[PDB]
Amino acid sequence: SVKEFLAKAKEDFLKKWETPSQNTAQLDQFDRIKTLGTGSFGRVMLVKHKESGNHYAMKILDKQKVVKLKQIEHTLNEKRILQAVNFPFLVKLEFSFKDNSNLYMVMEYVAGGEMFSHLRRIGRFSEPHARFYAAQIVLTFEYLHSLDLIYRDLKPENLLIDQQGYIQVTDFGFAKRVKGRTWTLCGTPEYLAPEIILSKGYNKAVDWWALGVLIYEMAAGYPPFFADQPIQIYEKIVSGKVRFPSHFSSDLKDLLRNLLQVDLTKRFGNLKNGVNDIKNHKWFATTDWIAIYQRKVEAPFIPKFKGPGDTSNFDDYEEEEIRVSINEKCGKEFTEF
Amino acid sequence: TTYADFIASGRTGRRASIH
Ligand SMILES: [Mg+2]
Ligand SMILES: [Mg+2]
Repeated sequence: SVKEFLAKAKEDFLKKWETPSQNTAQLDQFDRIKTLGTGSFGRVMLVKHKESGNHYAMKILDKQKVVKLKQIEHTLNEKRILQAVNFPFLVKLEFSFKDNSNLYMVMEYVAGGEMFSHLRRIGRFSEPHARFYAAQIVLTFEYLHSLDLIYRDLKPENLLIDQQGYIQVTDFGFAKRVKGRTWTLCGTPEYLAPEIILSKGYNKAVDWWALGVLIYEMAAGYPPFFADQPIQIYEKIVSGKVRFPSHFSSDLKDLLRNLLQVDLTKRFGNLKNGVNDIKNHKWFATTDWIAIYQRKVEAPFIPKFKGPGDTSNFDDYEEEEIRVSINEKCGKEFTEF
Repeated sequence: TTYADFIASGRTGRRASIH
């Protein structure tokens, strides 16, 4: 049963949450090959583990940059949580370690590319295609929230397509274990729930809002709220108005009115039934939730792979020198990493 | 069309997280 699965899930998580793994590799055990993507405090690179021959994705975070931006707690959150979770649609952390200059998180390499790249190239996903991805997000959110985790950065850029055409969620940078409400203004302008923007406390319902934006963007090819400047996006989010493309089915539009619901008391995922409000919605009638979890449903598309270490599904980025100082930078701040 | 408006807008590329 779901209840018993979540109970075993919680216990596995709590053991790792209480006793995180640390310093389980070092930099010279990897050949650094190519940058796969970028963010605020550095780089995700394709790497090759010399001893096993495996390729991995190494996330490199500059300690000094983390501190200057006041992201210490978020980064410690990111590593503590990602090393503790286990779910089919969450990227596997394999090794973590740090040196004088950087923090390192070595993940399984997800070769299919970002959902972002495929979505922009194709324009938009058909409803059955979007549903397939959305279903994996729904189950993943069920898992994460049961652990008192809030994810807080859902977007196509943080979603990777694996070799079976399934979703792998990456970037736990804003993830946080919190039982009450929380207040940090974080996320992505387009995906922000009204309550985040309005500097109210918020809770896990912001993730359900973010799901509505994601589904809308997959199915339309553009997000429900866009404009050239962040401030203009926020006005649109807050206003309580969304227009749907005429090609959206009635079930889709109905699902979206409930997800993109400004009133927290009426938002799907946040009512007494919780996630079942969503799982049992008409839009998801054809969804086999168990089969999705076991990865037995055939993907709407399997990405092209020209073999091992292939980066054809990722954009090119300017490579830069990886410099390690001879002096330990910010040792005290990152003790538990 | 709103698609044409999106495509002409400055936010069609990868979007940075904010904090
Ligand atoms: Mg990211
Ligand atoms: Mg991040």
